[PDB]
Parts: sequence; C-alpha cells; structure tokens
Amino acid sequence: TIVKPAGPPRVGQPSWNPQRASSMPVNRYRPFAEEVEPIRLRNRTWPDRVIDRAPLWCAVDLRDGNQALIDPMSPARKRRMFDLLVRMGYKEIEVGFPSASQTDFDFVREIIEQGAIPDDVTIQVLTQCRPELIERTFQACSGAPRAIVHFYNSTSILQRRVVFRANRAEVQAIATDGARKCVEQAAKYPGTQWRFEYSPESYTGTELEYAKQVCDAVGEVIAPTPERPIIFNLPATVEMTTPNVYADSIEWMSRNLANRESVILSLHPHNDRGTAVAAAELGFAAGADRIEGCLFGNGERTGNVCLVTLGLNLFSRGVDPQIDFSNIDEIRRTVEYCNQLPVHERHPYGGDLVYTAFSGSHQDAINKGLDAMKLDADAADCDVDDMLWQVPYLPIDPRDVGRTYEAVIGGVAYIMKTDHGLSLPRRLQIEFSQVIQKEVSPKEMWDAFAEEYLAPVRPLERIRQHVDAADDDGGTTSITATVKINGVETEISGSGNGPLAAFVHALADVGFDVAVLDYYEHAMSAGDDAQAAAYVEASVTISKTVWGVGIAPSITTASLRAVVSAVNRAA
Amino acid sequence: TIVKPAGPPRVGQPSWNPQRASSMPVNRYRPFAEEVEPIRLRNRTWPDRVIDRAPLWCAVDLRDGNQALIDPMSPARKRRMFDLLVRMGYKEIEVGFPSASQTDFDFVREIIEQGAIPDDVTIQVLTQCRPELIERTFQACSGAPRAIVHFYNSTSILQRRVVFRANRAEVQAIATDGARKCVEQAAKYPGTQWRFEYSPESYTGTELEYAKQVCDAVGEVIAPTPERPIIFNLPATVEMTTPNVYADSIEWMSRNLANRESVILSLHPHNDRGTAVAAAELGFAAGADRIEGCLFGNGERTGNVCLVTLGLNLFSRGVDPQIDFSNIDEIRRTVEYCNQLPVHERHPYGGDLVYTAFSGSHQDAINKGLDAMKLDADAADCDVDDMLWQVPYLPIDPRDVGRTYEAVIRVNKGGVAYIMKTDHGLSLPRRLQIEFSQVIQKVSPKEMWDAFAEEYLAPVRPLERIRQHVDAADDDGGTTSITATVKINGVETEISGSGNGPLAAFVHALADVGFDVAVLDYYEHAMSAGDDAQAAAYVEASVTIATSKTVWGVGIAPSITTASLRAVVSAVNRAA
Ligand SMILES: [Cl-]
Ligand SMILES: [Cl-]
Ligand SMILES: [Zn+2]
Ligand SMILES: [Zn+2]
Repeated sequence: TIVKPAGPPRVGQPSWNPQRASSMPVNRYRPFAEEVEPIRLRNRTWPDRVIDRAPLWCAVDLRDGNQALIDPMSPARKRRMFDLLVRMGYKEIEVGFPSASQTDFDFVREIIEQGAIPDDVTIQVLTQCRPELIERTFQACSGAPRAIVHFYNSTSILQRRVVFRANRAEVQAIATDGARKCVEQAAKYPGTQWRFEYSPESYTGTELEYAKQVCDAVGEVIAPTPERPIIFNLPATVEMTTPNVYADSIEWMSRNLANRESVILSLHPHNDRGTAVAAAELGFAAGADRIEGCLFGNGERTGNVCLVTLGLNLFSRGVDPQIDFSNIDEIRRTVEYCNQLPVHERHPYGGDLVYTAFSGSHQDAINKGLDAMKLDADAADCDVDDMLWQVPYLPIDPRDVGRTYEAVIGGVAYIMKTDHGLSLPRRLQIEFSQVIQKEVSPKEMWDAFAEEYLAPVRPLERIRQHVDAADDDGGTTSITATVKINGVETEISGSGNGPLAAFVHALADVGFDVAVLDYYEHAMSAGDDAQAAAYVEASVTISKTVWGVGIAPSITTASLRAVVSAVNRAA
Repeated sequence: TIVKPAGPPRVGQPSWNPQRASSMPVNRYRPFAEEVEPIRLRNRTWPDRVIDRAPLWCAVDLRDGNQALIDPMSPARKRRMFDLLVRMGYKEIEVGFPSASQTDFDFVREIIEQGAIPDDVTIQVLTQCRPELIERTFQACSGAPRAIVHFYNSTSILQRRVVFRANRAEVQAIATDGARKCVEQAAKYPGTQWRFEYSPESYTGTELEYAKQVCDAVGEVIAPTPERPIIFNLPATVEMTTPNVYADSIEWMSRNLANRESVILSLHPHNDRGTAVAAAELGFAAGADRIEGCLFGNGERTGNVCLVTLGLNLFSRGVDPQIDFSNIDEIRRTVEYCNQLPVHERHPYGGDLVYTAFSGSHQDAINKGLDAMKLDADAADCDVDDMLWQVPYLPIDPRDVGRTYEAVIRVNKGGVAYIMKTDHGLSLPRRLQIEFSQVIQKVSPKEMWDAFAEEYLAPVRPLERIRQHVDAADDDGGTTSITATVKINGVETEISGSGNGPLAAFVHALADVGFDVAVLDYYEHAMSAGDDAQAAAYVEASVTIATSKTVWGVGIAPSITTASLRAVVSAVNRAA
C-alpha cells in the first residue's frame, strides 16, 4: 500500500514547500552523468535551431512494433500495415528480423516475390552480427531491388560488463566483423542495391567517444560514399535522461564522426521517461538526418517515438512532413486493426478526445475565433478553409486531418475490492450493478450488498454441519447439516465428490434443486489461517440462475454459506 | 482517404531522401516565432542544469482533469481522488472551480466541513476575474485554515484580438481588478490564511514582455513578500512549440519578473505536441519552483502533464520525488475508477506492458543482469533489493513500484493465459502466469501444457501425499485438525496439525517435517459441471525447506478440499 511520505524535508527546502521525504529507494538509482558520463558538448547550437524541413522517416511498425504485440500480426495484418505506410509516403520500412523469425523470413520472401515493393521504397531488415545470421538475412532479401541491412550489437557500459563480459576492443570487433561479413555477403548478391545501417545498441548507456570509435570503425569496413552513404542509427534503447541531453549527444556525434558527408545520422528514441518525441525533435535540431519510429508509438514497453505526433508537429507549425495525415481516422483505424491495441483517448492528434471542448468558456472562444476567420474570409473573396487557422484551444483545423470539432453538451468492482477485499466474478458485478441502479455512496453500496447476499436467513438458514470427507483420493464426501426452513429446524444429508457437492445434494431433500454452474474462491488476507470469500452461481428450482456469496474463516464453510446465499437470492 | 504524397522533393533535398511533397495545407500554419514572437535567449542556462530536487507539486486532477472527462466525477469519485492525492503526499490540490459549478462548490464545503483537509495541505480553487465569481470563491472557502485562490484571465495575442477585441491595458485591468477584489475579499475572512495564484492564461500565445507586465501589475496589487509569496503560473494552455522554447520562456520570466524572491514560479503544460513532460522538466531546470499536473496525464484534450511520469523520472535518476508511487497499481486503479478513462498499455511507469520483455535476447540480457546483481549482494552480504539497480532494458526495479518483470512467451489464438483457459480450463492467477512464463523462458500448446504438467502437476518428490483424515469443527469458526500419510523422499511418514480449515491444518502439519509453508494467496475455481466437475486450486506461499523461496502450486481434484491440498504439495515441490 501507499504510505504518506513522512521523512525530513531537504536541508534548505523552502518554508513554502511542506513536502516530506518518501521511503522510495532513490539510492538504487544514480544521476545520468554518474551512471554513464557527463555531457561532452561545448557550444551546442540545437537550442537555437528551429526545424524547417522533414527528416527522412523510417517506419519500424513491422518489426519493432510487431515484436511488442500480445497478438502479433497475421500475414494479412502485415500487408495491411505495409500498404498503409507506402500509401502515407514512407520510403523506408523495416519489414523484419528474417534470421530470428521464420514468419519474418516468409513475409520478406513474400513482398519480394509478389513484386509488392514500389520503386522508391527501400525495405529494411534487422540482424545481429553473428555470421550465420548475416548470411540468413541476405538469403531473405534475395532478389530485392534495394535493401537496408541493419546490423547491431550492444555497446553500453552495463552490457559490455554483465551481458557480454567483454572489453571495448572485443565489442568493437563484434561490430566490425559484422560489417566485414556484410561487405562479403553483398558482393555474393549482385544487382540488389545494398545499403547498410549500423546501431551501437543501448547507445544512451555508452560513452560517446566509444560510440564514435565503434561507428567510425564500422564505416571504415563498409566504406560509404556521399552517393552510397551509411546509416549510423543511435538509439535510446532505454530512454535514460532528459531530451536536451540526448540532443547534446546527437550534436556531439554529428560533429565528431569521421567521413560525415557519407553518414545518414539516424535517431531511434524509446519513451521510458515519456519524452521520446522531444528527444527526436531536439535530436533533429542537433543534426540528425533520419528518425525511426512507429505510428502511434508502438514498440517494446513504453514504445518507439510516435511518427504521427512528429509529422503533425511539423504540419501545425508550417512544415511539410512529406507524409499524408489528411485522414488520421483511417490511419488510426488500421493501426488499431493491425496491432490490436487502441490509440489512447488523449493521444496527440489521433485520440478520441483531442478535438473536444467540454468547457462552455472554451466553446465560446472557439466560436469567436471561427467567426473572425469567416469575417476575414468573406472580406477577401476566400475560402476560410484556405485561411491561416486562428482558433483558440484548437492547434489545428480538425478538418485538415479528416476529423471534426466536438462541442459536447458505478464503481462496483473497484469499491468492493478496495473497501471490502472482494473480487466479484464479472457476471456477479453485472447482476449486482443492475441492483445498485435503484448516486449510491460506497457505505450505501455495501449495505445493499450485505442485504442482498450476506444477511437473508430465510427461507434457508444454515446452523452447523458435519463434514465427513473420504480419506482417499476420489472417495466420496458426506455432509449432515442442521438447517432452518422458513424458521423450521431440520436435518439434511447428502453425499458427493466433495463437501459443496454433498451440501447441494442434501438440499434436494428439502425442496431446493440446486445445480452449481460456476464457483470461485479467494483468500482475504495473507497467512496460513486467513478469511475466504466464495462465490457460487447456481440454478435453483422450488428455475432461476443466481449468485451467492459466502465469507468465512474456512474454504469449506465460505463455500457452504455461498450456497445458502444463492438459495435465498433465488427466493 | 489517403493518397501518397507526390509533389516534388525540396530544393536541396538529398538524393538518398526520396520523399515527396504532400498536399497538406501547411500554408495555414506558421512557425511559432511568427505566430507569437521570437524567443531569443543566447545566454540560457537550463541546458546545463540537471534537476537535483523535487519541485513543489500541485495536483489539478479534481479541476483541470475533472473538466476534461466524458463523465465528471461524482461526489464519491471526487472524495476518493482527493484522499489518494493526500496519501501520495501532495500538499497543494486544486479541488475545483466552485464559482462556476455547484457540484464543485458542494465538494469544497464537504471537505472543509467534514474536516478532510490535513494540517500540511492547502486546497486550491480556480476562478475567473468577475467580482461576483471571486466573492463566491471566497465563500466556498469559508472556514478553511488556508487556501490558494487561483484567478486567471486569457492574455494571448489571438484572444485579445478575436475573443476580447481589447487593448493591452484593457486585458491587464481584467487581471488587476481580479487581484484587487481578491485582496478586499481576503480581508472579509480573517480566519483563513489566503494565498494567491495568477495565470496569464494561454501564456504560450502571449508576448513575454506582456506576460511579465501583467504579472508584475497583479503583484503590485497583491503585494507579496518572501514569506507570503505569490504564485505565477505560466500555462502551456495549448502546447504550441518544442519544450526548449517553453524552457527559454520560463528562464526569461524567472530572471525578469519584479520581486522574484516573492514569486513562486509555476508551470502548467498541456500535451498537444506530446512533449508536456519535456516542457515541465526543461522549464524546471529553467528556474521554475512548482509544477501543476494530473496523475497519468488526464486533463483537457491531450491532457495536463503527467505527475507520475515526472515524479518517477526523478526517482529513477536518484532524486526523491517526495511522493510515494511504491504501489503504482493502486494509484492506476484509483485513477481509472475516478476518471473512468483507462491508463494506456504503454503509459510510462504505469501501463500494463511497461515491465514486460517479449524479445528473446532482451529476456536473456535481463536474466544476466539479475544474476550479476545477485552475485554482488552475496559477495557483500547485502540484500539485492537494496543495491544499485543494474539490469538492461529495465530503467527501474519493477518491485520498487509494486510491479513484477514479465518475460512474455509466444504460444502458437495465442498467449499462455488464453490457451490454458481454453485448452485446459484453468484461469491462472496473473502472478502464476508470470512465474510459469519464466519457467518456459529458462512454443506450441503441447510444449506449454507438458511444461506446465512437469512443473506443477507431476512431481512426487520431495513431498508426496498419499491420503489424509480431516476433522472439521461442526460449528462456524472452529478448528479443523488433520492427520495425513505422506512420502518424504519416498519414506512414508505421518503428520499432524490444526488450523481454521484443512488447508491451514495441512500447512501446519508440514512444519513438523521441515517444510515451512507460508500461504500468501489462494484461489479456486470450478472446472466442468455435474459429476464430471473438478476444482482448480492455486496457492502462493513463501516456502523454506530443511533459504526461502516464493512459489505457486496448482492442484486439481473433484473435491474443493483436496484440490487445495494438492496445490500445497505442488507449491512445496516447485520450491525444491
Ligand atoms: Cl466440492
Ligand atoms: Cl482453510
Ligand atoms: Zn528498438
Ligand atoms: Zn490547464
């Protein structure tokens, strides 16, 4: 549980800040400068540069995104994603990791053999540096008109130590041997226009001077030219610090890498700190050439940078993203189809609620803006739809992305579990939520729950019982119980496979035909001896289908009370 | 529909970049410097400042978040959100707009009158500057020990022209008249310690020299001191450009506002360009004192800056946020209840998928990271949970937020949870799914099922259970006792214990034979119905054998009683 922070305020903490120290283990975590290294960059210029052209975009939805999906893309979902990206304007598209996944291999084979790749589109495939994986990656691109082969190895301080147990030279050699293998394989495959991309993986946790060394050495192997450049792709595999620091890193690399005219400098930001878009836009101002991301920011854990956000951050400040988002609804509808994950309600530009105003005040200002625009448009013999957009609270004309401005005019599971320790089966929440419709407070809701499932002792009251279970696995269990039927003390008895069966059969003898449809039980604290909650759904005749709830210190008794509760609900 | 861009490349555009001009109407949109002004700050210092203290936080969930919801919070939802924020450690909470809505007025009365406000907590209320509204904002607050009155009016180039059709002088008087009224009203209620917050609303669409001018003006009326400071809140009402320019804007206001030592400088970013967190973090290094936001990014349109991301971004780089997030799921569940909007699967720190790894090589590197951390704790006679987190792909120990790392395995219409329920009728508890996933990691339906049987169902060593007699009390809350016949590494022994049901009894029985089984959790469900009906039981326990390990055990049987007993045996045996 959540414990109010209660430790001493910092020394020199303002009188007007009453915040207390928390007990979170901050000391397991270090500043970025200490975890990795301090900023090497003298005379940054990214903070003074405003973006005025589209980067080169590369969409990694088919590999990076797909790898991150609970339900990965079927071959049809892939074609549909591929085709959306092509039709939006993307010229570079990561289509798989052929050497690690047969489905990836077959998909690559499919778009090449089907003739599915437009003439201005380059496909990109991911590989690790092992010779047998490079080989198999080239195998998969066989007969491609042009391909990016993207090889990588982890270079961070952490990984060198704990993943590879390798020093700097050994780790540069993984990368440069990969590059040598790449040059070899490309000569073995004529006619395909081979292009290379190298990532120092976990770049954000790597010494810059070192990343430059590995990169430069890899460039020396490939021998790129201004005509036939290499891509150095520099990922925030984990987003580790603030975007200005990423950007300092990008500017430093851009300035220090050898043979810069032959390098396409590429960014691959993840969103661990919630700042992937910022890292990209500042990194772009820092001298990157290219950005890898996904539509709506799909990718492991927090995701890759959002391509859509980036593109429309350009459009809404007067820069052509060179990608069509004139119908963001279709884009979103297809991305959700392919990924089987929703775009959040608040996601920039695409989310359900982003062109909505609930505030009466905001709606008035929007309309006052919209009117001025029409007054200026009628006074210029003009279509408003071509005027400079000037509307408070709306950054863009919703129409420009195929949307519209919306001027818009029970908590059972939560409260029962939070306040009561009760995990109600879904169908029970449903059944009971209907009952609570006749707002009801938490204290109030509970009184109604108790009155419905816990209190009634008529027509059925269970007084006590003797359970005689078979000692042997699979034997039969006997119950004798003392019950009251409409006040009337009665003995009942039954046999069954276990005690709840025995009790249920026993009930037949007093005019309750009961059949267990569903049953759940859970602990109610930690510990050997804790209370149990039991939930029984039963059809009950003398034929209504009903839930009962039982709470008791025993698994058995809870379950028995759950049956009594059902029977009394049935009546 | 979507048509490929097909316009010409830009002039200068490199041969290796084949993109085409699109038909998007960019001409309807201008650079920020043209839309608003050029913000030049050649001598800025925010890029060289790393954050080393938590800001003063203010939570606006009950106002900016609430206004933004499809379904506004009921009184109960309001109260629940307010209590969560107190309990996390927020000391300033904006509780509503009580002059604008009766439900907000009512809420503010409810908390004041029922004594819900801690001594170290200062409630905040929003108001516009119309004197009837300022009066009603003070009335709402009658009998509060302290409160921040937050008044605002819009000051942007666009609204001054199209919304107000007004002079600079005109629009500034709206503000200073609001301030005057606040001062006169604060005198009518001596029982409350009043503080003021002023926002030039749509700040990011406003000339800086004008924002300063209006704020300075307001401060002259209110006359704050280092001991009674004013708040000046600078909203990115619409997030209009990149967070560096916002940061420049803050550093300049921090350096140039009159009476700076009597100013608490507050930031209030929205997320229209998806960079609200960056704005707040860069703006804080720029010299701000305070940040207004919402848990999980709720609020108007794209939302207010996420307080959880900000606070845990401090935590994970070694700065104490002074807010507890150590059960981020309790926070998530509560926020979802209150807002009735879900926290996205990939939301930083909190989304369902942020502590998972699907990648085989990530999974392998995570394990190597964990093993290496463990060898270092043993070498140092230390708790590994106490030491420097050093695991690739995981910025934090998920346990530090009450979460669990999950190596998610792919099952050949797929997924472990889904295949178990459908093929075998088992609803595995989430933490069992995680645990068993890890077993696999260390896949067809058959491989998965057989792996499952091999882990949890099959083992008869160390412990096996032949038979038992359970003696239940007839009367409720009586003792059950148990004798059981059991083979311990093949040697038949006899065991004895008592407990509140035969589960507990059986667990206590096993302690005489060198198994310390401490039940942490327990679940049971029906499989099938009738005479071909069975019970699935799952038990979580910390188990020690004659070194302690947390494991699940699964048991399946016709009896709800014997299923549970099987579960305990499965548990003891998984631990061995
Ligand atoms: Cl049973
Ligand atoms: Cl029990
Ligand atoms: Zn990646
Ligand atoms: Zn706001």
